[PDB]
Amino acid sequence: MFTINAEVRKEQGKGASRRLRAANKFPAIIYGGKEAPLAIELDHDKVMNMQAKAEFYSEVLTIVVDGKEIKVKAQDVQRHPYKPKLQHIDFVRA
Amino acid sequence: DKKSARIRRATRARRKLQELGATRLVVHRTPRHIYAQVIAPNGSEVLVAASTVEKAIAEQLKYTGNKDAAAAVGKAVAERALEKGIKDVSFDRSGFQYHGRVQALADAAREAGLQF
Amino acid sequence: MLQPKRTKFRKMHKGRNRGLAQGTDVSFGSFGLKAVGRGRLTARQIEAARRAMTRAVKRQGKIWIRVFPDKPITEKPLAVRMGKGKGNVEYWVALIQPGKVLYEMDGVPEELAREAFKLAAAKLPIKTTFVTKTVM
Amino acid sequence: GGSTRNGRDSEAKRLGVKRFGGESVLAGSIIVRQRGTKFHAGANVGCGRDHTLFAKADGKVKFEVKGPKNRKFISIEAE
Amino acid sequence: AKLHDYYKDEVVKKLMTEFNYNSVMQVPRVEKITLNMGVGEAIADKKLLDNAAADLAAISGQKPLITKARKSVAGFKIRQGYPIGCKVTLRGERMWEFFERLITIAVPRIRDFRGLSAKSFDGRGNYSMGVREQIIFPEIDYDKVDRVRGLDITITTTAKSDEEGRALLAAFDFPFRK
RNA sequence: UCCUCCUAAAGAGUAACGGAGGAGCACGAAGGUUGGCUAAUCCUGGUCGGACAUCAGGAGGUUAGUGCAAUGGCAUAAGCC
RNA sequence: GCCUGGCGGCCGUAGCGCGGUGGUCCCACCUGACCCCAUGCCGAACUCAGAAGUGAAACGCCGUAGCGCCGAUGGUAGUGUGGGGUCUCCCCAUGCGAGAGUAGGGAACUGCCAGGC
Repeated sequence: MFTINAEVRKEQGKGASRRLRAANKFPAIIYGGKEAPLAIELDHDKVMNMQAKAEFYSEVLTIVVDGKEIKVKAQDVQRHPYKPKLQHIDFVRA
Repeated sequence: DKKSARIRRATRARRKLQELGATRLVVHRTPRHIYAQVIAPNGSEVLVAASTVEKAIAEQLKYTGNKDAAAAVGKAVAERALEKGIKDVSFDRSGFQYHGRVQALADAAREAGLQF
Repeated sequence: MLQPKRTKFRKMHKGRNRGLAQGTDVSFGSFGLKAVGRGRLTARQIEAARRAMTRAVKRQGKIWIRVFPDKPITEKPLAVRMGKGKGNVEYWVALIQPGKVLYEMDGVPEELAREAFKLAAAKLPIKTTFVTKTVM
Repeated sequence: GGSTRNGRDSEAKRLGVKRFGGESVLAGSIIVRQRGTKFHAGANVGCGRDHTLFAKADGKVKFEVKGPKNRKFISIEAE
Repeated sequence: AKLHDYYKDEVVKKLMTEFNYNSVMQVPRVEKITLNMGVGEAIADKKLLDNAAADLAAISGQKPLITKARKSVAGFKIRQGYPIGCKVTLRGERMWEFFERLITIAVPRIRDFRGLSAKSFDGRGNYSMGVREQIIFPEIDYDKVDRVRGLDITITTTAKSDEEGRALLAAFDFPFRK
């Protein structure tokens, strides 16, 4: 069980995705739940310090974004080409 | 699939007719029936036809798969062709032989009027 | 000793390395090595590195190898001038880049590639080291 | 070694490309050694000994997307 | 030439009074024998079959024809268009006509005569009635010395299983073994 | 000297004793044309049968073949009857 | 309105597998053949004279998603144009960018005509 603070991600593309990763952030997404896809910004090393536990993937977690809070489940990951660091991650509505 | 071999022979013909466009006469038969239809110069619809389904033939013929029933359709489609004034009509045999009931239909269509 | 299957054609072209290509997910085991750099790897180097591990691991495992020689190289006499031409095949080589895992392990708990890799890294290019299994 | 030759001078390129003038006959596609990858459709045909889909009437090319999976035909437009 | 009359009266058809079949299209039917006679090493004789050209039509109710090979070089010698056999195939009335001599009078030579083994059974109940080599039937000029060749016969059925194809062995009698 | 696939750069000819090969002929038929046909390979079983032998069944198929080379295609068959 | 067939327009979200259902119009099997036509033998194939028997098979209709098929959104590889860093690679600014995978879809669409109930 976890609760994390997220922010709606409003600027997308390669150089912006690399910019986040230099400025303590990284891209992610929320989809499913019979609702439209949402793009989000997360803390780069602080979520990497969190996801290395089974209870991040075996059970739901809360995301706090857009002035509400919702439960999701972790769906997918992209790792760095030669490092365990987070490049991009997927979530699905729970 | 010996049924599909007749469809292959029809693909051969359909491709060969595709470069012609225009008004087309298609003949089709089965062990109890025979019919002939005139397809429009846009290919999208029929104009006129003749078929062993009409009680004008089907009540007078003792079997609709007969030679004289094929001639009855030939003599009807030629008569309806004269009503709609069709010329330069390309013939199509639906993958069948021309010999037999399609020839016996055509032989009588050129007896009810112009060739055909 | 490692001597790959005779090439369909008598000679090959060496080719350029892009110096990245992800391949970090272990599929012949659960753990492996860190590459994090780029260069050329030879058949004698991977057999000398296999010898270094064979001497420390005895017969445990085995260990699986995801790098194999890709090209034979043409070699000729040193005195031949510049111009004509390419010699016969001599040594076999491959290319390495940061995303490589090189070697894959699972059946060798804590006695290989868990505390150090220095003894096998001393036989190889690009100052390599071990990696821990990726589980999340 | 050597003597692989390949020889010299051969082309048959770029003649089946983009917007046409619609007032003389055109090759439509001159792709080498064509036997079934393309073929012809609609009002036009091409049966030349050099596998050219040359249309026998004056018109423009349709650049048609119809045809089964990876088999697409040389056809002339209606205007 | 009487089986044609009886095969239309009750043989594997009176079944339809006690079992759930509304037509003969769900019951066992027999209508074919794809006959052949091989030549073997005849290429090293090339003179006997040059005069015995109707010697298969002497037992089958159809027109004789020599079959030409589909092979042009072989480890036993063959040549392009060489005659490799004769068929004289039985269907319908000529098949029922031909069947009236099988097991009934084909007894001049035997090798088990109690049912051998159910080869080529196809899981349907396809029955063996071959003779390995011709045994000669009474017709005309059959009492003399004359040579004989290889002859094998399988009767194949439209049945779906040997559980239901065996309704033929419940209407006729012949020696059978699996 | 001629000829294919590739190098040759998502516009074209094209380099270096560049990469895999060929051509100086063949077939009056292996050409024209109407209608058809559909591999191969393997399994099953059938006297004379060393050993591949027959005719029929089953699996199965841009995998057979194409005068010759390399390449692209293939039943609307350009493959064979 | 639903059904059966055809000309098709279209031919990888009509495909593969799995479970039901139909003989009425239709079709397939099927009745018979030295008759028209036919087997390099065989009514198998293709005919011709057709309804005695079915819906076995093939065919049509319908359900069922494990999948071919369709497939977001984001990211990644890639990159045009400027520029950074002892530099055949890394890093950035600005403008573009897949394929594959994931969520998810999905057991065909549609115009004309004849007949059926």
